[PDB]
Amino acid sequence: MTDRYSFSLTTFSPSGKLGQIDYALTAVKQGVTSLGIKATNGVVIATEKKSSSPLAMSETLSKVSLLTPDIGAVYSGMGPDYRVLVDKSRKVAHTSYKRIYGEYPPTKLLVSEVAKIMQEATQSGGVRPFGVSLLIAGHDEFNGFSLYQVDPSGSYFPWKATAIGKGSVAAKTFLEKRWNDELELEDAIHIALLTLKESVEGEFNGDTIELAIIGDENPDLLGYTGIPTDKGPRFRKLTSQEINDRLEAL
Amino acid sequence: SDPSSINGGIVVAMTGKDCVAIACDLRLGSQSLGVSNKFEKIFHYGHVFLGITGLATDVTTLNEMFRYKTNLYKLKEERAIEPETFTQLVSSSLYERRFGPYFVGPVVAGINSKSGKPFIAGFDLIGCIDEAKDFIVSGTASDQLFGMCESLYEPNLEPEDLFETISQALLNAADRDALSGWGAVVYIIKKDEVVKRYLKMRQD
Amino acid sequence: TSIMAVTFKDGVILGADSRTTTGAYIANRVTDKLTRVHDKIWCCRSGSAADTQAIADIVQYHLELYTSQYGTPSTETAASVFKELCYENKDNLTAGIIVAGYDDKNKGEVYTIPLGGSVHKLPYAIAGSGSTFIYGYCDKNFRENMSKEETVDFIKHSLSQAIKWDGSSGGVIRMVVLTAAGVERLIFYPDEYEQL
Amino acid sequence: TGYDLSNSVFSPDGRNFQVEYAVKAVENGTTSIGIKCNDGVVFAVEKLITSKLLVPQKNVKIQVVDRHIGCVYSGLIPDGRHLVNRGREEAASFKKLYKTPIPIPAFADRLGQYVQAHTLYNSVRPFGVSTIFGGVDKNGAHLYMLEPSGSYWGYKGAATGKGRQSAKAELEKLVDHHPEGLSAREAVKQAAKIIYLAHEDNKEKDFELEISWCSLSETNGLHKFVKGDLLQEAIDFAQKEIN
Amino acid sequence: TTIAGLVFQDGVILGADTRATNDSVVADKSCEKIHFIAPKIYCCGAGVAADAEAVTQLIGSNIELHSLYTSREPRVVSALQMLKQHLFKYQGHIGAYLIVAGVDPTGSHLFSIHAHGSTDVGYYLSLGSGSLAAMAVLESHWKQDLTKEEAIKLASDAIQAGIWNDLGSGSNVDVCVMEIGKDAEYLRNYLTPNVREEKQKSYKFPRGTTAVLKESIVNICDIQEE
Amino acid sequence: NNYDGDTVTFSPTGRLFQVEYALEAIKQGSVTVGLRSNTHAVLVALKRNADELSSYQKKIIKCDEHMGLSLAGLAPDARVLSNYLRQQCNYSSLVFNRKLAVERAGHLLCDKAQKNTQSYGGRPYGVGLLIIGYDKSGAHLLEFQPSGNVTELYGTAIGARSQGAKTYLERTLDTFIKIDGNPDELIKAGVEAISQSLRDESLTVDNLSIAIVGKDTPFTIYDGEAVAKYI
Amino acid sequence: GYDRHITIFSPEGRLYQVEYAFKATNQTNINSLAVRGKDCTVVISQKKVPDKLLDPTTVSYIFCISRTIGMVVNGPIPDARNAALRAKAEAAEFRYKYGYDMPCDVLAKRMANLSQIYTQRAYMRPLGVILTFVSVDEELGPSIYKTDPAGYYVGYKATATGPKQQEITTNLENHFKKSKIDHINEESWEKVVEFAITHMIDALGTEFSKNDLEVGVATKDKFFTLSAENIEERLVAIAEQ
Amino acid sequence: GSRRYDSRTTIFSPEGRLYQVEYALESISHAGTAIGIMASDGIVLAAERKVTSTLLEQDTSTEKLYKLNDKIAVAVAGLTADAEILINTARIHAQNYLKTYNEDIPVEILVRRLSDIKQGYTQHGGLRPFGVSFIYAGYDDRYGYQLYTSNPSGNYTGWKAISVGANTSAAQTLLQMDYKDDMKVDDAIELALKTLSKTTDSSALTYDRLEFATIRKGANDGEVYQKIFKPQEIKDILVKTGIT
Ligand SMILES: *[C@@H](CS(C)(=O)=O)[C@H](Cc1ccc(CN)cc1)NC(=O)[C@H](CO)NC(=O)[C@H](CC(C)C)NC(=O)[C@H](Cc1ccccc1)N=[N+]=[N-]
Ligand SMILES: [Cl-]
Ligand SMILES: [Mg+2]
Ligand SMILES: [Mg+2]
Ligand SMILES: [Mg+2]
Ligand SMILES: [Mg+2]
Repeated sequence: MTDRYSFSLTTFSPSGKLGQIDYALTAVKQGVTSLGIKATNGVVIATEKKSSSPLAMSETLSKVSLLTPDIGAVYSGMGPDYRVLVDKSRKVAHTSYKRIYGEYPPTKLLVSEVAKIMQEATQSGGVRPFGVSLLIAGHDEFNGFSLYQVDPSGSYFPWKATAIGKGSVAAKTFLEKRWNDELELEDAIHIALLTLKESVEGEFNGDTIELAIIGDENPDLLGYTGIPTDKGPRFRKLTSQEINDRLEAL
Repeated sequence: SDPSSINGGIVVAMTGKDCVAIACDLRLGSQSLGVSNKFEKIFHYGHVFLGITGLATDVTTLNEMFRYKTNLYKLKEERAIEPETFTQLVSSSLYERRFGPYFVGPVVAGINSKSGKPFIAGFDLIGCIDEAKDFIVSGTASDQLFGMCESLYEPNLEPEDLFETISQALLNAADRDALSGWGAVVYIIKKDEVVKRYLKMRQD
Repeated sequence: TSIMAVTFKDGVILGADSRTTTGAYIANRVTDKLTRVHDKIWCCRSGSAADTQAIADIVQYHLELYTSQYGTPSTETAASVFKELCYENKDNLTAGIIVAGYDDKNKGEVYTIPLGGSVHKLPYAIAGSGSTFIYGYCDKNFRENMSKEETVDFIKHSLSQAIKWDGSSGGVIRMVVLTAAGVERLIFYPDEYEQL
Repeated sequence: TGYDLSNSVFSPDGRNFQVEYAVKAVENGTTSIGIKCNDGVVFAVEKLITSKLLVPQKNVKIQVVDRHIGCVYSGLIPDGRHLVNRGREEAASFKKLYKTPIPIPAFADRLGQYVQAHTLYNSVRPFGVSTIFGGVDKNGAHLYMLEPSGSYWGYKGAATGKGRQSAKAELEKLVDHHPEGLSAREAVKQAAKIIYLAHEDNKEKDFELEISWCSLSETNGLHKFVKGDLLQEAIDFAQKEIN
Repeated sequence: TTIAGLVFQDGVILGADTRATNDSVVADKSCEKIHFIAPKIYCCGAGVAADAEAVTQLIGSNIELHSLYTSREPRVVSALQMLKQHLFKYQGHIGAYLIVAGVDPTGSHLFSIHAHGSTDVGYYLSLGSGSLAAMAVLESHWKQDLTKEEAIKLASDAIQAGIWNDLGSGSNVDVCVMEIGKDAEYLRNYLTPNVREEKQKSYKFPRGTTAVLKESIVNICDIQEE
Repeated sequence: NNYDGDTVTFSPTGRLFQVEYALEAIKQGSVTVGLRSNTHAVLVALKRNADELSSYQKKIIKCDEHMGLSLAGLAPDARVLSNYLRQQCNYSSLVFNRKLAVERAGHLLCDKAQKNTQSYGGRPYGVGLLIIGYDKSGAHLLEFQPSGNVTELYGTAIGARSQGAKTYLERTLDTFIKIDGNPDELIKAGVEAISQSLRDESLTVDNLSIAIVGKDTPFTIYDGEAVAKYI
Repeated sequence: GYDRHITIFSPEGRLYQVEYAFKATNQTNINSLAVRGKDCTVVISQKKVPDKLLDPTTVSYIFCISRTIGMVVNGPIPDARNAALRAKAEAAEFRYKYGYDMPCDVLAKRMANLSQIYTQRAYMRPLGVILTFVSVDEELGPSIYKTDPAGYYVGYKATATGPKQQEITTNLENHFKKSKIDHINEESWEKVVEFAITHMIDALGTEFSKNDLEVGVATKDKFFTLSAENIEERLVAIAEQ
Repeated sequence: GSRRYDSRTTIFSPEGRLYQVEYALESISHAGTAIGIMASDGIVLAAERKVTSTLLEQDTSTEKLYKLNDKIAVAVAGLTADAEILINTARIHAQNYLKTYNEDIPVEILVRRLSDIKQGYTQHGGLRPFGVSFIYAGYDDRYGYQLYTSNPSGNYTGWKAISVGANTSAAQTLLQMDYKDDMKVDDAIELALKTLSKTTDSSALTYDRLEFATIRKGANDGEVYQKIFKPQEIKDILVKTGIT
C-alpha cells in the first residue's frame, strides 16, 4: 500500500529525446482538431464535438471551458487529462493570484501556472505527462487580447492564430492565408468556421461544433447590478442557434 | 508594553486635484528616550508610496517584504504594480498573520498610471482596508491628525496648496504628541513628478 | 432551554421550547431545538448552540454513511455516536443532548447524554436550564404506556411550567411525534399553554 | 509476456495473473467447508496429521472474530491469520463506534475491501487463502466465502481447498434434499461426513476433524467449538457413512 | 454596526450602515458591510471588520470554484455551511457575525451566523451593536407577504433606528435586494441622512506659511536612460 | 526461476520461492532437538564451530523464567525473534501480571514472520526455532518455520540430518511422554535422539548444549562440564 | 515492453493498461441498460446465479449510493465494491460540507477524476469497471451518467453496457429515432421498467424469468431496487399484451 | 515491486560519466544557438529562436532571454519549461539576498546557487536532470561585467565570449578568431550577429527569428540598464550591421 514510484518515468534517451513527451504529442495528434484565432477586438476558440454515441448528450461534455471571467480554454488529445487541468487551472487562479491581489490573473500568468503543472508531470516521480495540448484565449487590462498554446512538455507560445490535433498542418496553412492584423471578431469567427469545416467529416452545425469568444464585457451575464467597475465576463460560449445563424452566411 | 506606542511616529496622506500627498515625522524612540531623528516611515515601490507607523522593527520588516514582493511582481507581470492592487497585497499580507500580527498602521498613496486617478488607503494591523476619498491618518497622534484633517481639509486642492494643508496637519498634530516630531517629510506626488520636502519643526 | 423526550405506547415524542439567549437578550425567540439526525431518530439540544449543531451535523453525516452501507441504524447506535463525540471531546464541549427514536422492533426509545459524555437509557428524559423546575412535576405525573393525547398533554403541561419559571426558556413549545405512522410536527403558542 | 511477474498488472485478457497464482496456493491447501442451517452456521476443516508427534486437538485452525463470527480458511495459514487479525480490528472499531456487534454482511465487506486492496499495488502480494466465514446477527444466519481477488458471495453451503469438488457435490445434494432447511445438530453431522468424504483427495496421510458452530438455539448466537460427546457423535456418523 | 435582513413576498433583503470604528473614533465614514459571495448571495458583516471581510472573501472564492466544478448556481446553504464550519473551527477567534441571504434554485433564504459557529433561520434578523434598535423596529412593523416597496422601507427603517440611537452605528444606509427570477440589485448609499454641513471658514493657508529646510526631486521611474 | 527475485511474487504453481530459500538456510544449520513429557520440556542442540581455534556457536536463548528456544539457521534472525519474544513475555508480566502462554507466543511469532512474506523490500526470516515452555496448561513444545507456520508437538528436530532424530522420537513417543518428575531421563532421551542425526562427529563437552524447563524448574541452559554427565 | 505493464504512453500514444481494464469490464458476461421516464430513471441488469450453493439475494451489481443516487456496475465485483464504497463516502462527505445532496452528475465527475488519477499515477492500477450512475436530480431531472477506466464520463438519454451493448444500443437508438424525444413518455415508473425489460428482450433475443433480472428505479427523493416478486408482476404485464 | 521500472537517473557509467547529463547535453545541442559576448563597457546576449512560423506572435513571445533581476539576465538553450522552473527559483534567491543584506546579489553567488540545484538532480532523488544550459549576463560592483554558463551537470565557468546550444563548436571557433579584449559593446553586437548568421541552420538570419539583449553601464549617470530588444529594434540592428 505504498507509492514506490519516486523516480522519473520520463527520461532522456541516447539521442536527447524525452520519449514520454514525444509520445504525449503523438496522442495530441490523434485528438480532434481545435483552433484559435486572435482578432483586434477579440479572440475565438473552436473545436468539433466528436460525439462517442448518438444516445450521449454532447451538451453535457464541455470541450470549451471558462477558466476565469476573461480567460477560456480548449484542447486536443485526452479529454480526462484536460478536465483535471481545468479544475487545477481554475483553482490556481484563486490560490496563487486572486486571494493575494484581489483580481484575476492576466492570461500569460495563468498560462504560466498551467505550463508549470504540465512541466512537473514531465519531471516528478511516478507520473506520465499530460496527453493534451491546450489553447488558452484571454483578455486583461494591460496586455489586451492574447492566445497561447500549451504543450505536454510545459512549453507555451503566443499565437496570432493556430490549430492543434488531427488536421492541424492543413488548418495552420489555411489560417496563414486568411489572417491579417485588421480582423474584427466577426471576421475571425467566420474564418474559424471555414477552417474547422475542412477537418470535420460528418454533420456540421451548432450541435456538433463548440465555439467560444473572448470579446466585449457582458454586463447582462454578470447576475447583479450596483458596482460600476465590475462590467461582466469577456468570455462567452456561443449558443447552438448563434452558430447556425453564421453558417447561413458562410 | 503596547507595541504600537513604544517607538512612536505618524503618517498622514491626502488627495488633491490630480495629485496625492503623503507625509510622516522622523522620530524613533524607546518610549521617553529619543534615539533617531532620521527614521523615515515612507517608502516607495515604483510609483506606489507606502507609509508605515507602529513598531519600528515591523516597519523595517514590512518595507523589506513589500520591496521583495513588488520586485517579483514586476518581473512576472512586466509592469510596475498599481496602488489599488498593492492595497490588496498589503491587506493579504497583514491578514495572513491574523493571530500573530505585525504591529503597524500602513498607509498607501499613489496615482494609477493608466486612469490617472488619485488613490489613498489605510489599514489596521490585520489588514482591514479603509479606502478614503479625502484623507488617511495613522500613528500615535492619529486622534490629533483626525482633528486637523477633518477641519483643515477641503477637496480638489492644487499640489502647492495641498502641501501647506498636509504639512500644517502633521506639524500641529505632532506638537501635541510626546512620541512624535523631531523632524518631518512631505511627498507631493503627481502623475510623472514627485517632490520631497523636509519641514522645519520644533525639536522637542 | 427546556427540552424533554417521552416514550409512550405507539412510540416517542420530543418536546422543546424555542428561546435562545445571549445573557438576558433573547437572540432568537423561534429556535428549532428538535433536530433530525435520521428519518426516525431525532435529538433535543442544550448547552452551546455552536457545539450541539456541530455535533448533530457530524452525527447526521455518520448515520447517513451508516445507512448507505448497513441499512437503518438503531436509536442505540445513534446515541452511541453522539456519546463518542461528547465523551472524547469533553474538555472542549458544552453539550447536553437527548436522543429519541422509533424502531419497529424496539418501538420508542430515549437516551440522555449529559455534560460528561455518559449515556443513560430512560423511559423519559428532561434537560436544559428550565428542567430543574419540573423534576417534581414530571416524576409525579409520568406513567408508562400513555396514549398519544396524554403524552402531548404531559409534555405541554411540563414545558409550560419550565417556561413559566425559567427566564432562559420561552416562546413556542415545539414537539415532534415519532411512530410507525411517520413523523408529525406540532406547535403550541403562548396563549394556549400559559393559561394551563 | 511478463504480465504475471507483478501484482496489479492487467494482462491483455483483463486478468491479474498474480491473483490467479494465489488461487493455486488455496487449491493446494487442506479442505475446509461451511454449512448454513435453520438458525445458524457450521464450519468444519480437514487437519492433515503430518506426523504422530503432532499433539491432538491443539493446533486449532478455526478462529473466532468478536464473539459471534467464525472463520475458517484453506491455503497459506499465516495469510489467513493476518486476515482474521484485521477482521478483529474491524469488528472492534465497528462495535466501539456503533455499539452493536458487527453484522455479518458488514463484516464480509470489511474483509472483502482489505483483500481487494492487496490486488491494487505491486508492492504487496495477494492473499493465499480462501476464507469461509459467517455467524448469527439481528437478521439471522449468514455464510460467506471470500477469494484472493476480494470476491465474496453469500452461500447456502461453501467449500474450498484440495477436496472442494467432492465437498461441493455433497453440499449440492443437501440443498436439493432439504429445501425447508437443515437443523444445527444435523449440519454438524453432515459437516463431519463431508470432510470425511472430501478426504479421499488427501488420502495418503490420516487427518483430524475440527468443527465449530454458531446457532441461535444451540449456542445463543455465539461461536463455539464442537467438543467431546457431540464431536464424537459426528465422527461416528461420518465413519458409518463412508463404510 | 447595524446590519439587518428580512424576507418579503418573492425575495430577501439585506441592510447595513456604513460606519467603521476604532474604540470611540470613526475610522471609516463610508464602508461596505454587505459583502459579495455569489451573484445572488450576499453577506452582512459585523464584529471584527478584517475577520468579517476575510471570511466572506474566502468562502466566496470557494463558492465560485464549487460552482464551476458542479456547473450549478451556488446555494445559500452551501455558503452557510462553509462559513459556520470555518468559524466553528476557530472557536470565536475570528470575531465575525454575519447575516447571509440569497436566491438560488431552492428559493430565497435568510440566515444569521455567529463567531463560534452557531446559525439561525429567520424571517427577520439583526446583528451588531445596533441590533436592538433595529429589532425593535422589525418587531413593531414586520408582517407576512410584504411587497418589495414595503420591505425596502422596513429594512432601511431598521438600519436607521441603529444609526440614530446607536453610537457604534452611523453615516449612510446600504441595501441589497435579492428577488426570485431577477438579478440581485445592490444599492450602496441608498440613504444619505448624514451629509456634513458646510464649514464656517476655509482653512486654506497662504503659500509659504510652512517653513521648509530642504527640497529634492524623487526618482520614481525605472532607469533614466542614455 | 523468474518468480524468486523477491518475497512479494507467487510462482505459477502458487509457491513463494524466497520463503522456500529461507527454509533452505535452516536445513544447512546445525541439528537441534526438542521433546517433552507432562512435567518437563527439553531442548538439546548440537553447536557448530568454525574451526578448532574457534568457539562453538550458541544455539539456545532464554526468553523468560518459564520459556526459551533453540535456533537453526541465521543466528542474527534468531536474536531478533528471541528479543521480540522477550518483550512480549515481559509485556504480559508488566501489564497483566501474567506469564505468557506458550501457544500465544507461537501465534505472535507466526504473525511477525508473516508480515515479512507479504510486503516488498523485506525478506523472510532465515531461521527455524524450537520453543519450549511450562505455563498454566503444563509443558509445551513448538516448532517455528519462517514461512509463519508454528506447530505444537510432543517432540521434533530441525537442521541438517534432523530426519534421523525425528524418526527416533516418532518410535519413542509412548516412552518419553511418560517421563514425569525425572529431568535426567528426559534429557537422556533427547541426547539419544540427537545422536541419530550425527555422522563422523560425536557429542563432546563443548559441542553439546542442553536446556530444560518444567514444573518446579526455571528455564536453565547447561553448557561445558555441566553436560559431561550426559555424554 | 514495460509500457504495457504500467500507465505510461506507448509509442502510438496509447495506455495499454487502460485498454486492458476495459476488457476486464466484460469478464462477468452481464448486460446492463438504463433509460429515463418523465418522473423516473430505470436501470436493469442481467442476473446470473450459476452455482446452486450461492445465496441469490446477495448476488447483485446494483448499489444504493445515497437516497437519491443508484449505481450499476459492469465488471468484477471486488472493483465494483471498491467503487461503491468510495462513491458512498464521497456522497456523504459532499452533503456534510456543502449542505445539499450530491447530484448524480457531480458524483460521476468525481469518480471519473479519481479514475483519471489511476491512468496518470503509476502505483495505482485502473479499476476494471464501468459505473452507470442514475437519479432524478432536483435541478436536471431524470439523469444517467456513466464512468469508465479511462476517466471519461458523459450524460446519456439512455445507455447500455456489457458484451452485447452494441445490440442494445442500436435497439434503443432506433426507438428514439421514431419517438423523437429524449425519454420514455410514460407517467408511472412501472411502465418504464416494462419498456426497459421489453427492449432488452428484443435486443438480446432471450426470454427472462423473475430470477434472471435485477432492477433499480430512481424517483424524486429516493432510489430503490425491485424484489423478485415486483419483477414478476412486471413480467406478467409484458406477457399479457 | 517498483524497482523493475527505475531508469536510475543518477548513476555513473563504467567510464565515469553521468548517462542522463550526457544525454541532456545531446538534447541541448539541438536547441537554438545562444551567444554571450562580454565587452569593457557592456555585455551582449544574442539568441536564435527555433520555431519559425509566420503566425507566431513575436512581440509578446519569450523563449530565450529572461530577466532575473535589474542587473542579471539569462539566455536559455534546451527545454523552455525546465528553464522557467529554474528561472523562478533564481528570481527568488536574488530577492532573498536583497532582503537579507540590503544589497543586490553578486552575479557568481546567484550562478553558484542555480548550478548547485542542477547538481543535486544528478547526485540524488532519482529524477531526470534539467535539460537546460544557461548563459548568465550580469553586473555587480566587485567584478563588473561577467558572463557565465551552466549546464545540466551543475558545472559553471566564466567567459569573455561563449555559445550554447546548436553548432557551438563552429560558433566558438568564430568568436575565438574575432574577439579582442579592448572590444566595445557596438563591436560585440556585430560579432554576435555575424556568428549566428554563419552558424545558423536556416537559409537566412531575420528579425522574427532572434531574441537580443544588452546590459550596459551606459545609462544616465553611471547606472546599469538591461535592454531586451523589441522586434523592430532587432530589425534595425540587422540593417545597421549589414546582414539584411
Ligand atoms: C461594526 C461592528 S460592531 C461595533 O457592532 O461590533 C463594524 C462592522 C464592519 C466594519 C467594517 C467592515 C469593513 N469591511 C465590515 C464590518 N465593525 C467595526 O467597526 C469594527 C469594530 O471592532 N472595527 C474594526 O475592526 C476596526 C476597523 C478599522 C481599523 C477600519 N479595527 C480596529 O479597531 C482594530 C481591530 C481590532 C480587531 C479585533 C479585536 C480588537 C481590535 N483595532 N485596532 N487597532
Ligand atoms: Cl475531483
Ligand atoms: Mg512632540
Ligand atoms: Mg522632547
Ligand atoms: Mg419565560
Ligand atoms: Mg496506473
